[PDB]
Amino acid sequence: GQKVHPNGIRLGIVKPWNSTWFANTKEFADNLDSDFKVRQYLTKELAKASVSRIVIERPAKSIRVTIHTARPGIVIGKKGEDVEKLRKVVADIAGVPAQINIAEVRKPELDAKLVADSITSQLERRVMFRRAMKRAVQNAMRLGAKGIKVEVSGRLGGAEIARTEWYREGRVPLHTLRADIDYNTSEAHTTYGVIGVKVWIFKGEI
Amino acid sequence: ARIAGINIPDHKHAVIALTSIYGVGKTRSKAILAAAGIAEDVKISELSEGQIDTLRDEVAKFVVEGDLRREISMSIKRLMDLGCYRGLRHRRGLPVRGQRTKTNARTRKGPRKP
Amino acid sequence: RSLKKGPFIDLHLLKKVEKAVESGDKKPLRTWSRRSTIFPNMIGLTIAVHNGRQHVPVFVTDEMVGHKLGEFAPTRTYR
Amino acid sequence: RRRVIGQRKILPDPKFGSELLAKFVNILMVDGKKSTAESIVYSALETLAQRSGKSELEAFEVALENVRPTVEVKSRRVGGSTYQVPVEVRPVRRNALAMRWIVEAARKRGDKSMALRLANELSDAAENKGTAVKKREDVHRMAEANKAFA
RNA sequence: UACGGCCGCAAGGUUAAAACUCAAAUGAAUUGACGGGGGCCCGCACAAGCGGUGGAGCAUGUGGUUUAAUUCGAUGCAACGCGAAGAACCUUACCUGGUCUUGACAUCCACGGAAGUUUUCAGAGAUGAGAAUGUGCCUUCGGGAACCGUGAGACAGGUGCUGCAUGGCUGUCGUCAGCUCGUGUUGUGAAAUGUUGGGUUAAGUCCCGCAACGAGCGCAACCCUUAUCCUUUGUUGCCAGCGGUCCGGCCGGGAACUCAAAGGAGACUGCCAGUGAUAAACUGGAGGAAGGUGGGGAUGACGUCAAGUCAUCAUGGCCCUUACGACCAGGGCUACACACGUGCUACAAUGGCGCAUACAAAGAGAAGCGACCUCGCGAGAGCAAGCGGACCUCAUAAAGUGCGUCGUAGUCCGGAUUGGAGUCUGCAACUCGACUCCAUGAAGUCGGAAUCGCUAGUAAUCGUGGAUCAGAAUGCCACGGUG
RNA sequence: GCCCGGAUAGCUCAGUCGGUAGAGCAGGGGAUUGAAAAUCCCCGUGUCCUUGGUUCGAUUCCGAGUCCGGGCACCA
Repeated sequence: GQKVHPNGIRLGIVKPWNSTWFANTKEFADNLDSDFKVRQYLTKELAKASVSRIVIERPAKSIRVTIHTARPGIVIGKKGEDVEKLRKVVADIAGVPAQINIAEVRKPELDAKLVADSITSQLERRVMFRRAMKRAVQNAMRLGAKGIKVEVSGRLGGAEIARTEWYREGRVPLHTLRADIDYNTSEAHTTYGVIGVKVWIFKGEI
Repeated sequence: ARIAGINIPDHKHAVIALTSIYGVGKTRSKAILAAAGIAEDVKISELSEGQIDTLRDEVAKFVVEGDLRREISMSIKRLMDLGCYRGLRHRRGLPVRGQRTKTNARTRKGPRKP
Repeated sequence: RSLKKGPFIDLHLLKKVEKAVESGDKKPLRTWSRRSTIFPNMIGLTIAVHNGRQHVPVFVTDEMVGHKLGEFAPTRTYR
Repeated sequence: RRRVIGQRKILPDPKFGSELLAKFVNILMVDGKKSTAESIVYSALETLAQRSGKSELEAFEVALENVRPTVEVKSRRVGGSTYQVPVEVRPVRRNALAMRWIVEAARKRGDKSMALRLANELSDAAENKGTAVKKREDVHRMAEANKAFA
């Protein structure tokens, strides 16, 4: 290890918090807790929903929760299916009137999360890492953007000797706070080991 | 410099020179260094502020010097004021423990009065 | 303060305290094993300790839970 | 290493206001208890009255005169072995150095107290006495006394 | 080389095999590593100084040695106040003994039984053998759900072994300036060039050059924080003016000022001069509160050490399963007959001691921080307000300065040790705790060989707070004073 | 068998007019080293071969013994 989180390092500027709200030592303890339960669950029943981030606003006993996804319709439900379920599931989980507003992801090829959850899913589909890692991710360069650094952990392909891979385009100056980058992880528990992946998309400068 | 005030034991092993204090003994001055880390083979000089002075910390637990003696002289009198045999003998410089005051008791009684 | 898992106590006194409470209370029970520990149930009971010459009274207190019985019984003479 | 700036401008004495006496109190100072240093030297510095009886001011400099060297050694890792090539000493350290010998040797004097154990040394300085004055020749016996390498 | 021949005075020469043995031996050239090779550089590396460690007593860890156990790990710089920001039980993983074998922890099934509370005895306890108290609801009166019992088994369980099976995470060269790619060109090729050279910078920073032209990871800059001023708001913060004083910004009042804290201006070699090829840059200078990445953080390239961690967690394989699973009690991790590293306090008048007294910062706090007041010599206890916080509390800094003293002795130094008796935590502090009082008052009179840190608010020293935490801090993290 | 000598630290040795004995090495504890050495610092638990005697007192002095070592055992 020898790298600072390209996201948290910027959590101050050019990067909003995926959970903005106030709280005091009292409830704060169980507060961030519920947020985890709800957030962890919203993925379980919406994995293939192609969900990106998941913000969580909190005014007063009424969390908002915004499920950003490239596939909104599927996260919507049969004109009330999905929404109702989730919006209701947030019952005792937070013991408060929790809403839920979906956000459409523009260009699902420039968002880290997706580009990460995807490549990993392809790997689980018995596919050559190099191919997808390169091409199936190279797209982020065709819909725009200036630079995208990918990274696949070890154990790739039949081999006991874990190895990391490079492959990067444009420029990803993660040494610039005013740079703003879309970083996110993604695992892939396969027949053996847990081939990981890290997406570094440089979406413009300042 | 004097820890419990006055008397600066210098140029001697710790514990050994620690007993210098009119209150600790071969064992006590020893039992303190343990929880102080300070070894015995180290001369007070060899020490430092965070070595010699530290000793002055766990020393305020026991009673020493002047008042220790006074507190005793008085305590003694407390039981000695009472018309008990001990006191009656304590105010005459006679053995109150159990010796033969009938003879051999120089250091006890005092000098010879022929 | 040296058993980690398994606060041991000399069985000798064990069977007694448990017997005393059985019939309520009574006079102290002779004991030579100090190395044990002031058991909780022994709370407010009577125990003795052969400190070499004779025994010594022992009246357990709330606090007396995992402390060594011997602790309450001196040994050598002094002053 | 290669750094090259200037000297640290020191604050003058708490009275006479003199850098020469300034770094003097500092060299004498201990445990940052600068206060004591002043109250320990500033006294003995004036206690000279009882030791003389006049405007005790130049006495200090005059006393240091007998403790001002002008030659020191300096081993050099050359010629396979280690040279010694002795060289003089610029003024910047002349006055300074001396002050050390005057104090670093006035402590082992073993007199009444540092306050006075120091005073006497000054009188012994100009009158040649103590290791303070000794160190001079005991040092000169190398430089100027072994120019064979100088 | 042997044997045979020939030559020789003799050294020995000349001619010249085999057995057996290996899968290579070898030549030049390339990349790099290294050199007790050379050139040029930077870093508290050295030199210059300031203070240390090495001796001493005590703390802490480690190797030993021991132990029933002294649980496992960490071992050149990268191991040792390290995983432990906190070992009396617990923790715990270790030892001893008692005890439990679908099991303490998960589900499935069978049949039962509310869960629950008070409970008696046998026991160290783990537990077992009994007395009650207990009946909530889905009621389609089969069945049920949470939970409990016990029977069977698939299993559950492993801080067990491999960190040379791994993920994740970390230290290190090193904040070092380095590491590469595309294309083009060069050699038969490994490979080179670029990226070398000349200046220059903290820097593969920049400027020229140049068979290379460009590009990426880096360095720089974005982030925080500290250094000036401005806009804005004015409680618990502030008091310049005016006023009223139960003299305290206490009370009107006042948004000025300190401060708070959201947003702004400012520093760029921008401007002046000289050097440099009239370039990069350097050297000074002006203006400013602040210069030449302002000070400090944060940020750690490509990879190396099969470096560390299966013991936080996860996990391939291997193991154990009426037991390297699991419960209780006590004991152990604090043992010693030595050593090595990191610390605290000294060895003293740049000081102690009495009295007096002035100055700061950043912080914690509902099983909490705890006032005032009362008791006690004191630790602390009783009673009980305030604050869940610029309102209150822990907290009413130390150095320091005034006076006085003691006068260089082992002391008026320094406190180790021990005894006497006490407090507070907690079932409980023998083992093995923190602290108070009284008495005891040692070694130590500045420490060889050798060695460490430190370039400015630095080293040096002086206090203040916090994490862990019921209660064992001289350790760690952090703050400010003097300097 | 005879005469002369030795027996002292684990090894090889030095030493004493009679009272408490050492060196080189090995050994051990520190150090320095990445680790070994080499080097640096600090460390002797010797019933002075046995057994008799002199003596207040024996490694030392006297007698003897074992062991080792040197020499000798010849005419026949």
